[PDB]
Amino acid sequence: GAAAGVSAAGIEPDLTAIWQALFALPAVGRHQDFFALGGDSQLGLRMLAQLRERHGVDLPLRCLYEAPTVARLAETIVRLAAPAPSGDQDDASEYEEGVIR
Repeated sequence: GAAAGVSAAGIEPDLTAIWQALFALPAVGRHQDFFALGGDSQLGLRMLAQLRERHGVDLPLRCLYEAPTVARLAETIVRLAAPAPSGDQDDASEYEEGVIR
C-alpha cells in the first residue's frame, strides 16, 4: 500500500474516498491528476475497473486528458453523465489448492 492509518478534513466528493481506499493512504490531495494519482498504469486500469464496479461509471480517456484533476474529473463525469457501455475485468490472483503439502 501507500501509507498506514486514516484521516479526514472537511467534505469532498466520494471520488476521493474511492481513491484513498484503492491507493491505501490517509487522504488524497485535491490538486493532483489521474496519471499521478494512479501511481502505475496497471493500477490506474485497476482503479478504472474497480470504480466502474463501485460507482457504475467509466472514466473515458477524454476526461482523463481534458479534466483528470479529481474535483474537475468528478464535475465532468457528473455533467457528461457517463452511461458506462464497457464490460468487465478481474485482477485478483487465485489461491493455492494442491501444489503445497
